[PDB]
Amino acid sequence: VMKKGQRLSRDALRTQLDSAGYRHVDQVMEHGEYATRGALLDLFPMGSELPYRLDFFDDEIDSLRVFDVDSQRTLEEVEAINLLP
Amino acid sequence: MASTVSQMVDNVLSQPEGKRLMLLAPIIKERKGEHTKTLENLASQGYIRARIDGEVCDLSDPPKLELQKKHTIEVVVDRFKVRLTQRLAESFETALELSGGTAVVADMDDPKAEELLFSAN
Repeated sequence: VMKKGQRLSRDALRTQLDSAGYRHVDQVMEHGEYATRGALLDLFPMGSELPYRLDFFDDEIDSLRVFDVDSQRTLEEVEAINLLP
Repeated sequence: MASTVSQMVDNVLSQPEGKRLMLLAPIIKERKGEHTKTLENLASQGYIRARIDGEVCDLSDPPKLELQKKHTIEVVVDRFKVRLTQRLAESFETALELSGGTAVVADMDDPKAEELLFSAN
């Protein structure tokens, strides 16, 4: 589970999702994918209706925003998002 | 001086401890137009923040640029504290891909302070 203003390791997450079976892509489209652009990590949790875009300031999560897969554009902010092992 | 990405990452980080810097991709520089197309294209690439005439902006709801005014637009690729590496060398690679091979780092706290310009060549 992930919250706004929660500190954490960028590289720890990435190898973690790899092992959890998530795919690293250029552009997040469907379930079980993640993408990286600088400060940003796009993530589509398995089972979640809506994908999430996390803004990293250094090691802290500045914002968790929902985004639409087709436009690739940021919708409203959320305070937290969960994750399935 | 036309550095490697390793060399760029090294001039940043050679910077005063705990100073907050932003890494930027120059998109368009000092050019008249409304730039509705790049501003739209940047949003579609997935980026969120941009620096537009020296203001930081949400790319989901950009400011409207005057047709007949000179504008300059940069993406904010990354925001970091100066302690890593690794993660920065990526972030630079990414910035270098948004412009054609340039990158700019700027003090987040003091906008009148000098900026670092890197060029991948």
